[PDB]
Amino acid sequence: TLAGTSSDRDAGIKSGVQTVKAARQARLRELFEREALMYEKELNARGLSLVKPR
Amino acid sequence: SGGVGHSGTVNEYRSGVLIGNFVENAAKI
Amino acid sequence: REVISIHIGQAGIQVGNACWELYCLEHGIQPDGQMPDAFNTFFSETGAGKHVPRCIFLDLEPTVVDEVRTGTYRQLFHPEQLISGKEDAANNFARGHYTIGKEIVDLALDRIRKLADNCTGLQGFLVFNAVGGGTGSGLGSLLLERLSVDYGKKSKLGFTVYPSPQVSTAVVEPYNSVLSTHSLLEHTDVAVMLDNEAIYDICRRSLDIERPTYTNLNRLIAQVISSLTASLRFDGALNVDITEFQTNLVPYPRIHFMLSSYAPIISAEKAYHEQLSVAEITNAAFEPASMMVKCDPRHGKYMACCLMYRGDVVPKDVNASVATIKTKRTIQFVDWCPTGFKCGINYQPPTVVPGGDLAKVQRAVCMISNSTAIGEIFSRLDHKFDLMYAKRAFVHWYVGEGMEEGEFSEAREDLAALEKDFEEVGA
Amino acid sequence: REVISIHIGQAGIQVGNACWELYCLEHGIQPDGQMPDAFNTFFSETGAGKHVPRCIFLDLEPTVVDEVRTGTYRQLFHPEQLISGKEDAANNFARGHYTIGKEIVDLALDRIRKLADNCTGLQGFLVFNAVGGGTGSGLGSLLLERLSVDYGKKSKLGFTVYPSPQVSTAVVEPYNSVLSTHSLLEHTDVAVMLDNEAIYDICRRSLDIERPTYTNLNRLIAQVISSLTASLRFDGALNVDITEFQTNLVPYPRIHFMLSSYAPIISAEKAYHEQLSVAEITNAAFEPASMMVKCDPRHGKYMACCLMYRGDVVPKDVNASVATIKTKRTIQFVDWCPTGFKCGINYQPPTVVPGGDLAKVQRAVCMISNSTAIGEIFSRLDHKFDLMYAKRAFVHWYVGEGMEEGEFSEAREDLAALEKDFEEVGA
Amino acid sequence: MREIVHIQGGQCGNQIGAKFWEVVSDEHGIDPTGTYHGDSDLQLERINVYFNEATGGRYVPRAILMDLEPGTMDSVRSGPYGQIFRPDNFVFGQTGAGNNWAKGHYTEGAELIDSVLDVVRKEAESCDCLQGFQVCHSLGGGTGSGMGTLLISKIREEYPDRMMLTFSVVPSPKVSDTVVEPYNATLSVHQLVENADECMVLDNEALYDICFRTLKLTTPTFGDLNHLISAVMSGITCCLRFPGQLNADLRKLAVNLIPFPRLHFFMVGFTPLTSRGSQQYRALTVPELTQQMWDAKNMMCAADPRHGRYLTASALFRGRMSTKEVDEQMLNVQNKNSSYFVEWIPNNVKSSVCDIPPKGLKMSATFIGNSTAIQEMFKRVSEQFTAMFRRKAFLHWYTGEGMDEMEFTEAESNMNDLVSEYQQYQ
Amino acid sequence: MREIVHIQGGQCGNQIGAKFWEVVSDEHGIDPTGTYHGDSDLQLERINVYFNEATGGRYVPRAILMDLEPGTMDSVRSGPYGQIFRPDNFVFGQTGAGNNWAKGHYTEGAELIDSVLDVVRKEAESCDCLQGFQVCHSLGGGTGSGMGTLLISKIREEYPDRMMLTFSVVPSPKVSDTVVEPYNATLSVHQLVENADECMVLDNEALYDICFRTLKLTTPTFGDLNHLISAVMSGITCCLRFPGQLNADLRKLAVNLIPFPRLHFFMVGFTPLTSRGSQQYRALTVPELTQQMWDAKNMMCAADPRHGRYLTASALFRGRMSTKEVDEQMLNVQNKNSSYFVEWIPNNVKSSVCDIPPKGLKMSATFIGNSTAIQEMFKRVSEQFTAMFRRKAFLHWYTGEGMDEMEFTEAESNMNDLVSEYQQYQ
Amino acid sequence: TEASWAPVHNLTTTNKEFYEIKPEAARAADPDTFRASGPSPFAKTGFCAKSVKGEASDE
Ligand SMILES: Nc1nc2c(ncn2[C@@H]2O[C@H](COP(=O)(O)OP(=O)(O)OP(=O)(O)O)[C@@H](O)[C@H]2O)c(=O)[nH]1
Ligand SMILES: Nc1nc2c(ncn2[C@@H]2O[C@H](COP(=O)(O)OP(=O)(O)OP(=O)(O)O)[C@@H](O)[C@H]2O)c(=O)[nH]1
Ligand SMILES: Nc1nc2c(ncn2[C@@H]2O[C@H](COP(=O)(O)OP(=O)(O)O)[C@@H](O)[C@H]2O)c(=O)[nH]1
Ligand SMILES: Nc1nc2c(ncn2[C@@H]2O[C@H](COP(=O)(O)OP(=O)(O)O)[C@@H](O)[C@H]2O)c(=O)[nH]1
Ligand SMILES: [Mg+2]
Ligand SMILES: [Mg+2]
Repeated sequence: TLAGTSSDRDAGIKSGVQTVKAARQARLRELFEREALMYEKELNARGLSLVKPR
Repeated sequence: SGGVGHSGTVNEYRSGVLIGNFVENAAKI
Repeated sequence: REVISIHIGQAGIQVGNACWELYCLEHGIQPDGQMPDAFNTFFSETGAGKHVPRCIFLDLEPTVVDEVRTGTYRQLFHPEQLISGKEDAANNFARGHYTIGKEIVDLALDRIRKLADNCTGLQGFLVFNAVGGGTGSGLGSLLLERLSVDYGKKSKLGFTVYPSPQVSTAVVEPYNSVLSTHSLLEHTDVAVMLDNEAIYDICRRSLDIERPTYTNLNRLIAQVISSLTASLRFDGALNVDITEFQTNLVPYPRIHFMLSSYAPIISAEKAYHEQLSVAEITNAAFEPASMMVKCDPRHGKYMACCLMYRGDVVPKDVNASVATIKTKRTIQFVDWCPTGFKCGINYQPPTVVPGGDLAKVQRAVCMISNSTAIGEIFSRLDHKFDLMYAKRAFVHWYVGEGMEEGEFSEAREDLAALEKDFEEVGA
Repeated sequence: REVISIHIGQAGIQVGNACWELYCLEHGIQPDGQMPDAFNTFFSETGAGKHVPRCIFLDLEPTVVDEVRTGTYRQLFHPEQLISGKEDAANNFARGHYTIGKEIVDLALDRIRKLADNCTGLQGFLVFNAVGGGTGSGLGSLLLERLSVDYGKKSKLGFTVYPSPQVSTAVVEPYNSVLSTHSLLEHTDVAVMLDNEAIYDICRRSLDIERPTYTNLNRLIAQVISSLTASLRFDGALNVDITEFQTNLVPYPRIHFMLSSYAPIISAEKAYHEQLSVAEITNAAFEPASMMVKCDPRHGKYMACCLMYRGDVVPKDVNASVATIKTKRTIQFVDWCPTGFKCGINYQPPTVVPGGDLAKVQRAVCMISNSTAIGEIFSRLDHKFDLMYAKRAFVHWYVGEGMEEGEFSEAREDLAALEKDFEEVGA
Repeated sequence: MREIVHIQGGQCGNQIGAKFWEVVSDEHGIDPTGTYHGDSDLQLERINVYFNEATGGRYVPRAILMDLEPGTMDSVRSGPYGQIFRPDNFVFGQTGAGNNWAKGHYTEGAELIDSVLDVVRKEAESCDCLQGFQVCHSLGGGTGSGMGTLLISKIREEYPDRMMLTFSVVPSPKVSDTVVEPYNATLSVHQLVENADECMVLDNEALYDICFRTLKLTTPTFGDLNHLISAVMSGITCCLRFPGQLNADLRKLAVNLIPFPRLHFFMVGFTPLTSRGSQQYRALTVPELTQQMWDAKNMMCAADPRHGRYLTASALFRGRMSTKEVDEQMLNVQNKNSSYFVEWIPNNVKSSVCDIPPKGLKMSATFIGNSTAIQEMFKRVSEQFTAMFRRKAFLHWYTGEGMDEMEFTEAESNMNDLVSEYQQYQ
Repeated sequence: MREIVHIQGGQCGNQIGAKFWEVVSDEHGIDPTGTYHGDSDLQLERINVYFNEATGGRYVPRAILMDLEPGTMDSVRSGPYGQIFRPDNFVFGQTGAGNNWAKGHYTEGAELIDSVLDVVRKEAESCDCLQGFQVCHSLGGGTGSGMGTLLISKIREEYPDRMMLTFSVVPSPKVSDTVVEPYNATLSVHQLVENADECMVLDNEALYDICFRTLKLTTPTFGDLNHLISAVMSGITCCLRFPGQLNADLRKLAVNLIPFPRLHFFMVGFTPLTSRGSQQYRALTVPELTQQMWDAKNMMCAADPRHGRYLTASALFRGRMSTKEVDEQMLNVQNKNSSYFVEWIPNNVKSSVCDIPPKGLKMSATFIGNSTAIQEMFKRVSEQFTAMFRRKAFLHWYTGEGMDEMEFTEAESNMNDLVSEYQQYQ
Repeated sequence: TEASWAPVHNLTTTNKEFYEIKPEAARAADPDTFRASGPSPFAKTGFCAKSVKGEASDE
């Protein structure tokens, strides 16, 4: 289904569109984590580095 | 055991144990 | 020698459905009807390698009957020996006694007659019914009447399911119970009571099943029945037949009501625990914690007892134990009968049903005793019947079905009479 | 053996939010509620494949509570135990004890009743709150009162968070503290103090976190609580249940205030640094550099101490170490209690939390003592209360709520009585 | 075997029975096409109670839908399980009564009842051993109350031996739909006390309260209320449909619950009822079921039973349980709250167990209580009737139809004596 | 023929008893599954003293577990030789006393002691000729001391003609577990001087020092200490279970060791005890056993026997030994250290010889010396009692439950006069 | 989660359970004790009743 019924909003169950959106966000985050782990090695091959948060 | 009655028994062991009647258990023209 | 059993009501054929499982397991009969002469008292051997019990299940609702017809024992139970009415009696004596009785009892006795004709050495009938319901009470009374007028001289051992004082599943069960007694007196020769709260206490205390159901109750009641038919079935050192309960336990034509008991009631692990000997289980079968009927033999006086023993039993120690129970004083006897015991020994140890909670025991005791605590039971039920009848409650169901106040007043005064007899005899 | 835990206030439910994280991580329970008998003291097993904790979070502002209702542990507590009010008490004892309490305590104790009824072997209660705030102080005291009139005979473990002397984040917390003790004296059984600045110095010195948040504080406090209940949850060589603190630690009906401490509080590289054994952790448990309340036990004399050991601890070396402690003279006991110790040894080591700061040590020690430095702490709070009360500052908020000056004067003299009791016991 | 013939009257009857035949068709696993698609053969042996095989497994229900406007008929056949009712069982008028008991009892009935008696008869001798009739209708409306009531009279005059169960919604003042609800309620009740064997009273205030507290719903449409009432009707008929340890048919329940031929107005409950947000909190135990069952807020009537005394009560149970725990719990609720039960009857509780729970559940129960707090409800209606009749407002639309004022006097007297006798046995 | 019933109370007694039944079962050659698997026919002859055959050679111990928390029970059932016990004889409370002697003797005793008395009755008359009772417990605990003591008083009220052995550990200030140790020990001693016939005083401190010096262990856990006490107790009743050249029954030991009815507190020692490194460098002769027996560092109490005199002492030998070597050794040790023995009793050393050593060992011994050095221990405890009682510390958890100040004053008087009479006979 | 979660049928009457699932499971679990003893050593087979009229003819 695309959306939720009237009982879903009370039961707290998220709608189909909401759940698919969240899952998509998180899969994307995984991909960019892999990409960052690759870029760090590619930079240290040259002697430069990414900046890391504090 | 028993609620409002108390039984009187003695335990029975096998042939080897020395009990109240071990000698008679051993006895068995 | 043969004995046939009939089951009436919703309770009747559930006890039968556990009892006949036990018999097939005891004689090693597969549920499909054949093994892979001790059986001849229960199963008749048809044709070649087939057995068909000497039983009739009967009820007025077809639901529990065709549950049996579609259960495990489809091939075992013969099709005709399960009688099924089209509609219930519905907790109503007169309904089960006057309208539907007239249309089912003739077919029942027609069936049972050719059961008795196929039999040869018939000992008697033994019946299983519930007096709280409609079918067991109403046409149970009707069929017992027509059995008594047809055969009569044969024994009719009755195991009846009475209402507990506090635990109750119905409301009009006082009416149905009372109207059942008025025929339970002069049609049953030897009647054994079987309450429910007592067996609930048993399965909670000793077998320690925290959440029991009816099937558990049925299985150990079936164990009791097997333990008192074992004498006819199996070879014993001192046998005791159906004619003995008639003689050694009924000293008066209107006093036939027995307390039953059983020992050892034991779990699977407590069997490893306890040292099972003869004297302590003979003691265990006397305390009210192991009786099948909720009553107190402390406040009553015993009249006569019978003790079936199964298994490895020598007459020496059982005679020694009853000698100790006679020299005890906490339980007391009436001065009428100084030799208030009968024993009976069968060699076969009881079998174990897969899925039951009772372990394999070497020896077992079934005590069927008479007392006056039953005279206390009927008064306890009498009081709560009068409370309801004082307001003419529920009466219109019976009157509209065809009866009147006559059988109400007459059955109420009958219990009053039986009260007078029990207090007179207990003196 | 089962114990339930209630959490009152902004601080209490965050501490509990670390505790339950620790518990599920120790018993192998996934936060969504299922495992992939030792848990039975905390989690009831509803149905199948689900475990719900025996606790109630309650607060008046909904912001922190629905932060839980949306956090990671949504599936652990479903939303009916988490009680939430509509508006906060706002650091106002009278507002929390009289205005909103009268509408929330009935629902709270009605919920705790059927929690206790679901329980069968209730050991006691343990509450989580900070006395500086408004909700944790006011309606906490009201809740403890109604629980004490409910059961009374059951032990109540109050783990309170007191205001640190110089590092403090409120203004009227002296007022709320004093008003809290006035009931915490005559209601709870065993009250454990846990200040904040001592924990700050601990994570600054040993764990060397230089920017610690509240998560790290609540994490190691949860470690102390878990180390307290490990004797109930897991089997050890010398178990000590909740009823023992009631007897072993409280020599008087009013002297129940306990300083806690813990060792070895060690990071992931200092663990490889240090050779860990029983003698040094028994030492480290007693230096003020590892106590959870900023006070100097050198100034005081111990009354009674308790030692919870977890992990790879045999009893010979704990006996040898406490022998060395009793023969050392840098610390001093009272002349009343020659047997000043109570050991306790459990087999399971403390677990780690992924992303936490503590390493997996083989053994650990939770020390819980009783001394007179606490009597010094209460005088420190009483002085800063009397200064602000000298000018009648902030009083009009309490009187505007509906209280008066009488309870202020009587709580003041109550703590004065407590001060006299500690100083006469110290002699 | 034992047969239940369903009768639904008026808009309320049509929609409620629509959801009812939805639940039953679910339980026996028959698709909205009309064919069996379950797995266990336990379901096939007891569909003769509710369905009839026509051709190739086409099981069509034994129900009579009755109304005067085809609008409800189209609302029936718009939803799922609409193409499974026999089109000959769709009797319908053309005018519509609309809140006039007289139109529903003298004019419109005069030409509708003869056709439905044809239908009811044909579908009654179609089965062999009829158990009885089961009716769900309304009391505020006209075409349900008046038409159904007169049909109740006619069938009780033809078949006086069969059973008769009726689910009747009664008006509440707070949720007060129509204006002439007392004029219709009193006349209907005055007929129900003589011809209906026993009546399980319903209303809408109790249901709205239940959906506010227990179920915790935002928009409780009529689809939900119909679903709850349907759950009640399935739980009461479960005994005939499924094997169990202690079967209890309708006549077995009537005799255990009706001590006097006029004291046959029950209040009904249902358990379990919790929100989906709290379904994992709760365990499935008999005490958990019982504490909700004997609760005051779980009755489906607007009468607090703790204002009176229970005369009798019954509890039907579905699912594998332990009869010891069942009976022990019934004994506790009878012993602890000892004042709320009458004294001159011992063991006021009937119990029953059937071994199949409703689909999607594990263990359920159903409560049927004959209490004396129903006289509070009838007084609540009769006093409003006197307020109207005292100056005979709205009376002419009845008077000009055939009815006279004596019918309203008799309705007053019969309501007054009935609440007098309930007050007597309190 | 002679019968010993074993009772276990409290955590310390339960774990000691568990190791004791492990050692005994190993000696009589029954595996933990409960069947007989011994080889020599000397084992069957005296298993009726301790076990009961139930059915098919399943030998269960004649023991009774007693406590208030299931934690000790689970630790008992978990280990091997745990399933041999009686599943019914686990008479067992649910609350937990928790070091409160009033809770163990007044609160929970009142509703658990009826049950344990019933089961100890069952096990008493199940056998014919009792010899005595054997209870293992502590003196600092709450559920061990209090409940065990009240059990002892009830037993002496019932069977006054039977012997009684109580293996009780006494607390030391060096090894001090709980804080109310004097508040429990003084009360239990006050009851044991009037109820029990004789007891064996133990403590963990002397055990720790033994594992330090003579055993040289690095990890002396509780199982090891319990193993030492179990070997001691097995050595005590070796004489009833096996024939010897000079048998010593339990009463025989009592009458030889108790010259005054109140002077019945014993110190115990066991030999031989040698490390696995030095066990190759030693001999096994009677002088070797004797030089290890009369060592002060081998007594299992915190009482230096060189700090007092011996009233009497007994030496129980196990193994094929020279009797002339035995009594000449006892005569030599009594003539050398003539000061340390009492003067007004000649031949202060009772001796006995059994013909069966512990399994695998060649020759062993057990030393039971009724010395007067035990007054140091009671003075060591009574001074702590006075110190706390001077200022009423911890007093109210006892007073508020039913106990009065008179009990504590009476306990002080009896402990003090006991030490006075020991000092008198010194 | 809702879509993946599959509801329960729960169609096992108590008689079918207690007489087919439990005893078969017990027999499979404990093959030692639940075995068919076959003929019983003690039986009341009396060939007197068989004898009073028996003895098949050979003709
Ligand atoms: N102990 C035991 N009692 C049973 C059993 N089955 C039914 N009963 C009892 O039977 C009584 C009610 O009668 P039922 O057997 O249920 O029904 P009935 O006797 O056939 O009467 P009707 O319902 O009118 O047909 C109840 O009180 C039950 O306790 C059973 O299997 N075991
Ligand atoms: N240890 C610890 N203390 C906290 C935490 N959060 C708040 N506190 C302390 O709580 C005290 C004030 O009470 P709060 O818990 O913040 O608030 P409250 O008790 O709910 O009272 P209200 O603010 O009126 O709702 C402050 O002195 C803080 O030091 C925390 O997460 N951990
Ligand atoms: N709960 C519920 N009540 C209904 C439904 N349909 C009608 N009603 C009630 O029926 C009453 C009016 O009935 P009405 O339609 O006038 O009956 P009719 O016109 O004679 O068929 C109102 O109070 C409604 O609450 C329904 O589907 N569910
Ligand atoms: N030898 C030995 N002593 C023990 C053991 N467990 C506890 N103790 C002793 O028991 C004393 C405390 O008694 P406690 O266990 O509290 O008794 P209870 O609580 O009444 O059961 C301590 O001084 C310990 O020395 C053990 O496993 N072995
Ligand atoms: Mg029936
Ligand atoms: Mg706050």
